[PDB]
Amino acid sequence: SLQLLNPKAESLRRDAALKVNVTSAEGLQSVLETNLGPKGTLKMLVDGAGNIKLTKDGKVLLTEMQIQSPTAVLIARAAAAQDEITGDGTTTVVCLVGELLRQAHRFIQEGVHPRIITDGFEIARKESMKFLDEFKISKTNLSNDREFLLQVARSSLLTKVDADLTEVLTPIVTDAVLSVYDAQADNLDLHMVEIMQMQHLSPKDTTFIKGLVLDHGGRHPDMPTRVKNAYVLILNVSLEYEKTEVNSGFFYSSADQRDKLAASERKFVDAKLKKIIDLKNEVCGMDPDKGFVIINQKGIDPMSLDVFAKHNILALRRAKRRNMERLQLVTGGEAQNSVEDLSPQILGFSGLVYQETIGEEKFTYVTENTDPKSCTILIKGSTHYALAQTKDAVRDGLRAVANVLKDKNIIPGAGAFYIALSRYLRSANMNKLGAKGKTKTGIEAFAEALLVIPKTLVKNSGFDPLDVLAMVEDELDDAQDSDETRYVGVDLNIGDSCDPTIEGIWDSYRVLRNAITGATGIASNLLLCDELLRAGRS
Amino acid sequence: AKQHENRLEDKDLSDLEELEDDEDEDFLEAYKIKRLNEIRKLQERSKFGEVFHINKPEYNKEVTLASQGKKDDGGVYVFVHLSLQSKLQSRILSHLFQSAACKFREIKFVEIPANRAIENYPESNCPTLIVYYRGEVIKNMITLLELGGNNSKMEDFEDFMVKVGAVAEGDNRLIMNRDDEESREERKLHY
Amino acid sequence: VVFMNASQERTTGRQAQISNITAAKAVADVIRTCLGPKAMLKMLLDPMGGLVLTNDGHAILREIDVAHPAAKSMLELSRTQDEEVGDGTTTVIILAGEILAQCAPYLIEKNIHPVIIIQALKKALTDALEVIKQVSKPVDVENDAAMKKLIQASIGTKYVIHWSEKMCELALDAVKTVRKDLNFEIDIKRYVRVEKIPGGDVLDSRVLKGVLLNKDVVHPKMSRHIENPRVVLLDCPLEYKKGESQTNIEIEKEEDWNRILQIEEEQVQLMCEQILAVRPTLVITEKGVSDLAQHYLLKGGCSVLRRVKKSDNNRIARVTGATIVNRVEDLKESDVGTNCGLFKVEMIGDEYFSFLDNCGLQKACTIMLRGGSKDILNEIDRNLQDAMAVARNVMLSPSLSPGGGATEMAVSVKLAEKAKQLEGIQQWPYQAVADAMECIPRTLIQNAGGDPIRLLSQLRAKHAQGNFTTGIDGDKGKIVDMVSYGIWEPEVIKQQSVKTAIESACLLLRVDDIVSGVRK
Amino acid sequence: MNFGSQTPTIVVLKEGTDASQGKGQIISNINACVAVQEALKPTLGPLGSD
Amino acid sequence: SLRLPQNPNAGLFKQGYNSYSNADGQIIKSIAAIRELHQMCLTSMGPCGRNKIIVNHLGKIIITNDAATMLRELDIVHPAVKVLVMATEQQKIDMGDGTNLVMILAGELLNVSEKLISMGLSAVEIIQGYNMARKFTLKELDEMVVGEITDKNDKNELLKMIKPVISSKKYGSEDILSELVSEAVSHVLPVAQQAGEIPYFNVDSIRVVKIMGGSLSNSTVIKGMVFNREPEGHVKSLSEDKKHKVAVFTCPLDIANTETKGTVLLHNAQEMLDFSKGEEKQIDAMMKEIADMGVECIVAGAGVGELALHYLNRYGILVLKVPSKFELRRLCRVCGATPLPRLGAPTPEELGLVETVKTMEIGGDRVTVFKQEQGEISRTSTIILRGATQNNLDDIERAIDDGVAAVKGLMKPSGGKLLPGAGATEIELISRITKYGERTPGLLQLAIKQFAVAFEVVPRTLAETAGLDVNEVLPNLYAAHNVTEPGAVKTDHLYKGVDIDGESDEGVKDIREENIYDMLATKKFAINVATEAATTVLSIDQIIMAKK
Ligand SMILES: Nc1ncnc2c1ncn2[C@@H]1O[C@H](COP(=O)(O)OP(=O)(O)O)[C@@H](O)[C@H]1O
Ligand SMILES: Nc1ncnc2c1ncn2[C@@H]1O[C@H](COP(=O)(O)OP(=O)(O)O)[C@@H](O)[C@H]1O
Ligand SMILES: Nc1ncnc2c1ncn2[C@@H]1O[C@H](COP(=O)(O)OP(=O)(O)O)[C@@H](O)[C@H]1O
Ligand SMILES: [Mg+2]
Ligand SMILES: [Mg+2]
Ligand SMILES: [Mg+2]
Repeated sequence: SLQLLNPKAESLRRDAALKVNVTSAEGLQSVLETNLGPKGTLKMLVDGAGNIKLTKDGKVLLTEMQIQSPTAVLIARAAAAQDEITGDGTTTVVCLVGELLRQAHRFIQEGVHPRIITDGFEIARKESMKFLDEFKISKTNLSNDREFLLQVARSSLLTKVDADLTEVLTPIVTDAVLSVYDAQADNLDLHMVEIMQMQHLSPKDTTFIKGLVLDHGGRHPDMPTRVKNAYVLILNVSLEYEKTEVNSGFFYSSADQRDKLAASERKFVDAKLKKIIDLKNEVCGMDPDKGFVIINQKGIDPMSLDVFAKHNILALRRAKRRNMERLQLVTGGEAQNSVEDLSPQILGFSGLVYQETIGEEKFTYVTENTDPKSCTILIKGSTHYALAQTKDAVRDGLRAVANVLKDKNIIPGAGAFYIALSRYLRSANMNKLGAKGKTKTGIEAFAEALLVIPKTLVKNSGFDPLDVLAMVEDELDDAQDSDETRYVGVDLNIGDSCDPTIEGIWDSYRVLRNAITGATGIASNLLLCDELLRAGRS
Repeated sequence: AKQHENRLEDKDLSDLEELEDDEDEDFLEAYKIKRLNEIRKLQERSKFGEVFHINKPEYNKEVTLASQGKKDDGGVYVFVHLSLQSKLQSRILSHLFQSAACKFREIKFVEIPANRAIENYPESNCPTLIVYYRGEVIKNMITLLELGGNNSKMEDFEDFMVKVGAVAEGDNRLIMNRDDEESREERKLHY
Repeated sequence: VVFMNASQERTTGRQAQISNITAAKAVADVIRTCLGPKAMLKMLLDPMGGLVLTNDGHAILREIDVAHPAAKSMLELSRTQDEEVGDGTTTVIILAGEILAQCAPYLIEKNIHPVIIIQALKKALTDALEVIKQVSKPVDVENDAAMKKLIQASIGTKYVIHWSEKMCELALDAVKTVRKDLNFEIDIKRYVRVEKIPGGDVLDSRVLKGVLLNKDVVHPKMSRHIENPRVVLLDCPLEYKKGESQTNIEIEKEEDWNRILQIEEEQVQLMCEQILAVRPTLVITEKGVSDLAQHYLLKGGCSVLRRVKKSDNNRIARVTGATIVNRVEDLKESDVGTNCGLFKVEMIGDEYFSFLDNCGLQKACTIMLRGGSKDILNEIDRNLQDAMAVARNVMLSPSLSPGGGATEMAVSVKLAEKAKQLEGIQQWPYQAVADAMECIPRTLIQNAGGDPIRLLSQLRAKHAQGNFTTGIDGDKGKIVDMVSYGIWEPEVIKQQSVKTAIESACLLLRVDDIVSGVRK
Repeated sequence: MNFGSQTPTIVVLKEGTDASQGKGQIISNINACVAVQEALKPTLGPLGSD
Repeated sequence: SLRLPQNPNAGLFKQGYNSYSNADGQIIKSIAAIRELHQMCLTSMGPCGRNKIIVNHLGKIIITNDAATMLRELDIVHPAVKVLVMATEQQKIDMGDGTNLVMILAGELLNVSEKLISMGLSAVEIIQGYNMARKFTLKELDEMVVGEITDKNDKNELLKMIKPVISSKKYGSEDILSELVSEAVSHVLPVAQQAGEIPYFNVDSIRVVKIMGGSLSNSTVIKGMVFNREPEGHVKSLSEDKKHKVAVFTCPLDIANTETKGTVLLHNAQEMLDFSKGEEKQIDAMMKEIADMGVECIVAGAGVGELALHYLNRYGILVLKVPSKFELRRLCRVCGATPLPRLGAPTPEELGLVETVKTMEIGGDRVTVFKQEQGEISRTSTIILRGATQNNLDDIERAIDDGVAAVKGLMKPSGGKLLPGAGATEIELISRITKYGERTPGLLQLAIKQFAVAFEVVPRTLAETAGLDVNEVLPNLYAAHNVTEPGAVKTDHLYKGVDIDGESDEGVKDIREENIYDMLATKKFAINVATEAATTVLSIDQIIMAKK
């Protein structure tokens, strides 16, 4: 019928559209499920320009590789919204949507309508929230213990790199959120940490710095790199004029006025710089071991560097926009644009400032702050792809530890929630059915589709999933009768059940929320889709 | 593919600031420094800006040496006008030169009487428009019947400057590309 | 010697009408399964690459380019139905197709003229509006409990029936905010804002009366939490405005160039001092802001946000009551907005969001929708447009009618009784209108999975007893009255459907020749 | 698991890059110099040719 | 997003193969595909029907009003339309009458089925509905029959038979076309009254030879046959009475050569001298036994030698060429001769009887005639059909085949069993089938109802082709049947039918005095094969094609 409207159109309806949706989901599942867990494989995103990059997150794999199929675009957009708000759990979303469409399509072939199947997923979804809010546990984060944050960070960073690099990098994640905390307002910013890309000794030789680190060096050699006590000063106006907004020109009457009109531009430079020199000696004159550094966002005149070089003034330029907020948090200063009003109160303080010449560039290091409300992480590496790999590891690990402070509740990992949720969604007696023999088909499909996560971890480790889950099933049968609450996991070293709380594996509360909510919505709408169409004007 | 290029290519230094809050700073400021350098080159090249009413001895220098410019092949276009006050098209073309001179300061606009230009020149062939570049004649244009004749407008003259390679197609100063502020205002409301 | 550059050949006679009526049937077949509560979903592949998952009729037709010109008259009916009401778009297409499909074997078989059919449809349309007026009844408009089930009627087809308890409260508070006193309900969809935020959970949502901005403050010293904010709207840029006269300055003395940049600082100084004449706390501007002007506003605590859209400034004006003033000299205490509160910037890693809340009856709000993907956010957003679209007509007119095939069946039963009573040449196409209303009940039954031949046979005998509120359930397919369940829609949707269906049939039935090749 | 029907192997060097091992290339390089040498062979001497 | 997956697992079959299921309105399209060529049949039924030009790829044109004939040349793509082609082809082969009806009825059963499938009736119940309607339809055709022939040969009775048949195909004038057939039917029939013998009739007996020129009024009925032959030796008017004799030989009139390497062999001059004269004396000696029997014309089956021809025209023996099998067999049935391949003496009992053999100019070419007389009648007569346009000769010739095919309908059944024509037989079944729907319960009643609505096409078509408004002519005719059989016997409301030309209102002045009727045997198989055409199209829910 569609060909009569547009001969150049196409349409798959009610059997070919269903196979496309399920095969595209299973095809996306079979490729991308291998990255799940610590034993997952590394992918090399080699584009046409030859750029190499190692990663295991499903967000960046699907972002660089354009998706041709229309179904997998909807799943990639779900991983984008998952990675956007949360930053973790993209591999669980594509596996749940792939398994839900697989388990649902098993029943659609048996002659069941898609409507009551999706109705069972929503009742099963709401039943999981009534199971999740009872399954979570509350802890007191006021103590600020380091042992809990390390093992929670170790659980997230083991799924990115091997063990020896995780042990070196897992203190860097815990050191990121030391001072950034507010009990009353409950405000916690993630963007204040600064990720610098640079080539140095090795990835395993990185370290945490308390204060700020800028990528700009001193232009003149005469200024001192070592400064024992520095008072920062924030500038935003450009000392070097780029252009005059109102058009004008110097028409000199004689040759004697040429150098005077050249000195007219020198007066406006000396006018705004004289207050800077007066600001230096206002604190104390002839004070050794006390420097004065200036951080400007816009450019600096090279003619003016001689003025800063004579008085031993460190000047940096072309700074970032978000760094202006980070200066006052680290050094404790105050941001200023003009130079009309100046005082020693607005100035910050720093205990140590130094520079290091690495290659054809120089990096400025500002450390030894009194009460800094921010910090930075140097991403050192032996190549170009390790920087992006460690950058994705930190950007995915910062969200896992930051959610512990946003909400005190935390779920144990190692597939404990998926295994425990399977039994609870078996038999809904008279709680929430809605109809006889209709909703229960979807309850069974949703319960069986959640257990693919612990099985996928076992497939990557190289053991049998049914054998290692049989003892997990036998363990929880006696745990209910033993009168003891016990959470079981999946250990991939020996192939035997385990205890997450004892060993140290955890998952964030918001990961499982948006993953189950996003997967159930996409799995529902794709089952409701009965026909694919295309139309347009080339 | 073009959707990513339109963010930077289709915005000047004044329009690039619109994407300061939306796009990344390093992606935007990297291109603003590039476009800022291009603006500085045009200011240094702005050696002209009014019609040079010359005379012949000088032609052998103003028209041709200029056409060499720096001789870095810094060529300079030089539009000559063999004016003839008795003709109606000549006075129209003189107005277009002064109007274009105020806008395109890098291009040299030259004018001279036609009777003083060539020995016994045909008055019927006037007004004549010659375009020099690196000493070579790029275009020996005849009377303005090609450009509408008596009904010649500023839009037709600016279009001719793009054909000879004197001004880029996507230049913001051309009236074809320089959309009115009221036009862009209606586009944003209806978007 | 062609004599015609535009289709010298012609397709005339009855074959052009077969292509017209068959094309009008084909556009209805691709959306026949898109009706009722058990309706399926569709996917469209635009050439730009932006996919969309839709079941509403208007979104299906507008994104499908059709080469057949006679079919395009059917494509635009959902566009007409959308801008007029915004609900009931699918019923107009299938109803117009059944009228054209039922009226097909009369020129072929009976050879009755089209203009006689045009007279028959108008008298049927006159009687259709008469019996719809008889079947409709009024209800109380101020009862919030009654408004929930009417909004739930259109929501039952869409995906968000599972959250119908939340969606009714989400839409009822929003439509009442923009509503005001003065066609007695002059509020417009343009004032209602709906910002789509990927991520979160759809269960967690609230109707905040404010304007949600998608940007951060320009300077880090500014406080993000204000207890008693004072909004001031501006159109002038805080930057130095460049004059359009192209003024050039002849600098001869040495102090002139320094004085110009000092006058630049003095102008921004004098300009910022006039902002502080009314001591505001929150400033909004639709243009850029220079870094020089940021420092002088720190002493006053005037939070500035830049590059705000023109429509958002109007929405900020109606909420806080501030007046948009371009120049900085005309700021008065009355110009400064008041009765604002709860200014807070919630930190989210994607983008910075700033909230607003109140304590000139025009008002506005911003519905922050949370979900799992950008495409389903458009689905829930379009359901919000359908959620308030069904609520406008019950507020405009108190009239109200049933639905679910019952109101369409009442038209067919009343027309069928008087069709035999007419006894004229126009009674043959007059019967086609009575048979054309049977597709909707039928469609609903077919999608539900029932047997339409016997379910509709007893429905004829049921309506013959003298009742009108008896419909067809969409889940199981009973002949139970809709008073128990509560399926009710406004009267304006069914009025616009029969009018647009009849008026579209009159346009397409009077075509006999097809030509092309004009290239206007 | 695989993306498509087949997967052709990668050439290590770029397509069209000439390379060779063994003693054949250094003999070809020596013969190339001798080929240039023969042009200047009869030129050497007072009785040589231009 | 930019491109679909384009139907995966499509490599199971070839790219050219396509499936067409019942969904997506494709069964409605197949009904619309029937509607394309069905409307072509609307303007070709009835006496006012319009012929059709069909230009083949070779250029051979046939202009015609008959369905079965027109559908042979058109190459069809849709398989459901080909069911109608072979259904009408079956109608032409068996009965040779009522082919438009097969097309117009079975197409309308699919038309009214478009409404039934759209309502929601299952396809299995649709076949059960028409089958139960078919058993009642064929039952009532035997009940409402009136009149019978009861005599194989009569001048006035054949006017009631042939005239309503040829009235559809090339109506023209009624008397000049009907008398050519009724005169020829009486010649070929073995009358043999008061003997108890079984009648016999062959379709291949009556055959029409096309000759250009002249006019339709100058057509005559020839007792014998005719070919466009030329006598070799001499032409003879044969004014001698005392009838001649006929001898038919299937072998050539020449020396029976040896099948295996017939070659001369002459060892000496004595055989060389006698071999030339031996062939002359041998051929002459065989003609003596043939000539003494009094034969004056011999029909040869193949090429005749010159030496044999020299002795045949010596005694004035005519020679006729018939170089084919069927052309030689048809001539023996006229004179009643038994051929023998031997070159000996024909037997006297086997010799045929032909009085005269004339050669005259009809179409400008030489033709040989074999007119018999009232005494010693013969069979397999021909009809000299004169006309101006060769295309009109083709359609009038097939009208004689339809008329000759109608004469076949009297031999097999017990009698004539004529029905009222002019839509009266169709409109009567509408009331009877409508009453049958009211007597039966169940959901099949709508199938019985729409089966009656499909029979309205015959009066609707005849009213449309006659230049009248069908909205006024059709319901005016229903008033004759809405006044159903009162208490008085001998009701004459059954003969009311449509009228092509004349009085207003249209119920025809009976089909009676008009002497137009229809055959029962045509209506039986036509409704049977038309229902099978709709059954096979409606029963199938999936169609598969290849290469297009
Ligand atoms: N060391 C571990 N042992 C067992 N299970 C683990 C371990 N680390 C992670 N997991 C499981 O892997 C799942 C996903 O974790 P992770 O790989 O960090 O996210 P993503 O799959 O998005 O990269 C979690 O639900 C968790 O149960
Ligand atoms: N559960 C239900 N039971 C009976 N009728 C329903 C049900 N859900 C929807 N309907 C009917 O289907 C119609 C659908 O309307 P809506 O989806 O808002 O626009 P459209 O009619 O264009 O699809 C409603 O008018 C209503 O009468
Ligand atoms: N002169 C006439 N008046 C009324 N009816 C006629 C006349 N001629 C023909 N008819 C009717 O038109 C019908 C046409 O039958 P048709 O199918 O064309 O016969 P055929 O099989 O020879 O083509 C006949 O059944 C007959 O009843
Ligand atoms: Mg993770
Ligand atoms: Mg709707
Ligand atoms: Mg006939």
